[PDB]
Amino acid sequence: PMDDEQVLRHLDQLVNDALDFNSSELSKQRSEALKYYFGEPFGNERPGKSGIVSRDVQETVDWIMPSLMKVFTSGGQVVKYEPDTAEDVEQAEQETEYVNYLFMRKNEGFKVMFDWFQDTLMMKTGVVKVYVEEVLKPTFIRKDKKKREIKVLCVKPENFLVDRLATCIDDARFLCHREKYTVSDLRLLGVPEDVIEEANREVWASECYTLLDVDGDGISELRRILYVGDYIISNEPWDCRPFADLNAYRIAHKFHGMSVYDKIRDIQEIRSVLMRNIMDNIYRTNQGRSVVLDGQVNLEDLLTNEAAGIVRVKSMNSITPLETPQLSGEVYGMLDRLEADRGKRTGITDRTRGAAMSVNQLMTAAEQQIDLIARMFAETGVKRLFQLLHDHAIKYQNQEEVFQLRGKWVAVNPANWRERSDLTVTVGIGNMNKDQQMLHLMRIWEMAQAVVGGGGLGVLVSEQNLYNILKEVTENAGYKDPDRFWTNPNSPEALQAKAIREQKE
Amino acid sequence: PMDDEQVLRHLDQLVNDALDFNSSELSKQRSEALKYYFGEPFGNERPGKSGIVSRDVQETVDWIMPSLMKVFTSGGQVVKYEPDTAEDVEQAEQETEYVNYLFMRKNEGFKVMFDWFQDTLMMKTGVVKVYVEEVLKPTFIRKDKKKREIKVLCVKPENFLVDRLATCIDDARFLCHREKYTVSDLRLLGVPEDVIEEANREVWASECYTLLDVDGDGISELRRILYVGDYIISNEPWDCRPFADLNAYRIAHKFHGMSVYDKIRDIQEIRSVLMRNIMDNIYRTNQGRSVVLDGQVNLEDLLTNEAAGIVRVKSMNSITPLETPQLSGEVYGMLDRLEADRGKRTGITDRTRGAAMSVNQLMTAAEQQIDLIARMFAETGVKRLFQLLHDHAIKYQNQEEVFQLRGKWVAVNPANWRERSDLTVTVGIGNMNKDQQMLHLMRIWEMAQAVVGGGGLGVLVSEQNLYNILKEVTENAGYKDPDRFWTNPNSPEALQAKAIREQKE
Amino acid sequence: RILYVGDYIISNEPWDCRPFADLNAYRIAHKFHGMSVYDKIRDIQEIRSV
Repeated sequence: PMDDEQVLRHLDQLVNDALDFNSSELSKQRSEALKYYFGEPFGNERPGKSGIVSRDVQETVDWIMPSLMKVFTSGGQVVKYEPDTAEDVEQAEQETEYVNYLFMRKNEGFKVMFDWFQDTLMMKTGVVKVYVEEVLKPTFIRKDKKKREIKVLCVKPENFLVDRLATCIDDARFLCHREKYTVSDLRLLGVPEDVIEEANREVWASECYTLLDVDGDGISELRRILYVGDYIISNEPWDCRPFADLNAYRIAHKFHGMSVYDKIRDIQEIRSVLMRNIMDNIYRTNQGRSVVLDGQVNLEDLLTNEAAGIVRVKSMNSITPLETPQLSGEVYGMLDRLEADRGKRTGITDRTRGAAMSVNQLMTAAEQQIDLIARMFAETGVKRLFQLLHDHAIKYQNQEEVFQLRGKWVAVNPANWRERSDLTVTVGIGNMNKDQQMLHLMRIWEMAQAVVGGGGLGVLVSEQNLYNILKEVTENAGYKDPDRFWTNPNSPEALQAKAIREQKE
Repeated sequence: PMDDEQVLRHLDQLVNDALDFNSSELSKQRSEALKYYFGEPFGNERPGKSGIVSRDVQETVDWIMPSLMKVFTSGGQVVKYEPDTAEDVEQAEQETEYVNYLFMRKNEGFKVMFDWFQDTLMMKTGVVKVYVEEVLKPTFIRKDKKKREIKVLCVKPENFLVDRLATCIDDARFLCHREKYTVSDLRLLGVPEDVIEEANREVWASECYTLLDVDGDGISELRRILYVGDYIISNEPWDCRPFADLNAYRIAHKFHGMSVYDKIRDIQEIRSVLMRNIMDNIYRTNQGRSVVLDGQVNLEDLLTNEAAGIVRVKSMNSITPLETPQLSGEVYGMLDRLEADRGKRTGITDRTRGAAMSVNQLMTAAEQQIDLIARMFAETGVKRLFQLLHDHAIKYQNQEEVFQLRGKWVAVNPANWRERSDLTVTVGIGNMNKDQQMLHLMRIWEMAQAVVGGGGLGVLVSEQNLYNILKEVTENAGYKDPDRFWTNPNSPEALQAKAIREQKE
Repeated sequence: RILYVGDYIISNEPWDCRPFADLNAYRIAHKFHGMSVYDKIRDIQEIRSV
């Protein structure tokens, strides 16, 4: 109660605790992933011998990421709002296109999402922050003053001090995000002084989202605090925490989640160890295990590496040269076995893609788990879409949409639609375009001609509903509105293309 | 009888008994499950040697989850109510869609069921709790006051102290569920004080469903007790225990159930130990068992691993080096055999899926027992569906449905029908859409053309029942009502599309 | 923009937009200078040669 300063050192204690725990555990884990991912020696490679590390999770990322790009960077149909049937054309797809068109190609595009993937699959934690900014350059026609925008940036979750007792975004009582915010930002804020840490003061700042009882009252909302260096803070009640804290696998009841590397490492290190061991044994056989004595062969055969090739014992030629056993080629079948295991861990198709033409593309490449991970990423980003929708429905701007047409009012007073639907893009019904479109076209075309033989075109499903029937084809073909208009609903075109042109001629 | 404090001590004793027994046995079993799933070393791996642990249960879970998604996360046809033949359209499908649309798209999706799967198949027990809450933010148009919601949460059954002598939901005389419910919830209740256990008091609370004699009368119903810390409790005559307690295998007469881990223990352990033994023998062969003596070879050949390669005996080189036997590659064939068994343990098709096109999709993929487990999951969720329908038929809200059309009265006065039918989803009649729809279309198209040749349309099944005939196709296509409306029942549509348009022309 | 040649007459001028690209060839982790296509085929080349 009446907390204005105890919040400062309480937040400092929370920041220090998150520093300690998060740093130790998560930094050690993500740093292990970093060292064995890049393929540099792990430190157990002695000098004078080839410490070659065979990178195997690098191609694993090279495999997983493009499928993520296909499923996610594919049109604006990924997430829908699907509110009550009345208000759909009004704001549902309208606010959907607003938030996508503002997030895609207006909020850092998909690059932040790519780095988000990496953060949740490389260094075990994918989390970003969404915030606001102003606009400048007025007519001093060109009136650009105080326009508000809302955009997202990766937080570098190494600078995302937070308790491990959340397991979800709306569970952390203390969210500390660390940034530089140099003397330029100190001046823009207005603090004339600095901290211990020349414009290159490399000053360090932190932002804390946390709730307490600072008013001697009930449960308070989220509080945003700009605890920088125990200096002038920006304390403010907050409305929604802009973070997402991915874990990439929907692991059990814990905040920080394991990475994709954490399950392919076994394959990677086993591969590298076996290949290095086999070449080392090959080299051991190649050099020649010739036993040299003491007193005789004072040159140790010149280490069996020079261009002389003379043993030069002295007088005794007993010699007991042990023969180094060779290594069979069947251990190189373990290379293929490890490739298959690395597959069957994430990309179960050992090949690039392991009558009925394998409907749904071999049922999504044999119920591929990457589709599940895409499902979980999309459902997590549902919260991001809501967060952006809130930060814009509080106030963003009056800007016009590019939603296939002209006409869109201000999106600072939409209906949030209280939920985002993103089922039809993943392990759900998820009939991918290459499959949904083909199944639709084939079966619908064949029922269509069957009924036209049997029933007809106008009495049954007609050119206005055949409009939508062909439409599914059009939208799946990538061109949604303009290339295949075909609307013909009820118009001067429809009065001359469905009723007059047919009932009289 | 007339028990007010002896109930508290009796419940404390039952809490302690459940703690001891359930904690010890089931917690140890689920901890073993967690340890062997996570693939960390079992503890028998000595330092200096590769303790490789093969996570074999993980890809099995990855195999079973998508099938769970096909069976469950596919349409709302999973459970019907099966009332009298009259009150079907009235509430049966109506209340079915009400509970679904409240549970899907309004109750956290399937994530809680995902965790329920995991708990019952990996952590050895899947149980969840259904409860109620209120709604806020009125006009201060926007009138949101006292609206009641009912929703379910996973309990982490480690916090579900309960006797092992139930074997069913309606058999536990003592259901103790543990939670945190920190000081915020204490103040929300109104308790000014706390227990032994700073707003972070990390307090812990328990909830008890138990029946006893507290009124000096006949057999009383259940009672709910908010036994927290021997502090202010919340007792109430309770009516329905909102729990599910899945076991994932329908084990014999005992409460707690086995995990899938409990049956893949042998497969995973054998695979890991065999590959570890093979690789260890490989390393032993590589290093070389060279017999050295005392006094000579004081450098122990530099452990036969350095880059010098000079044995440096002294003067004697008798040497009796035994040769380590190699390991044949046929054990890698038994690795394929183990993969085949790991199939044949749960997913009896060792492959991804092991003339008449293999009718019913090779008879549900070689009569896969995963479909049986899905059946028993569905019958388990039958009770949960009834619990929800009760908690809403007592009081939920007046809100309408999204059941293909606008219009639904208050679901606080439905008819529960006392029964939830879910037969057609599994091994049962269960003609899956993938085969039901295809057999339907083939047989119907051929019989229908035969009838047209011989009998005709109006004589036999007509356009109004040809409507339903095409319907099975349409509902199998994912668009049930709207895309193929075709109802044409008796209307201006029937008057100009089935009655007058054909007889007079 | 500063034409610091040899600590001599510089062509100092405010600039509007920096004309550079600084690729890294692989979109490597959070660092300016990135690893090349060399760093992943050098191992294969070295093993082949040896």
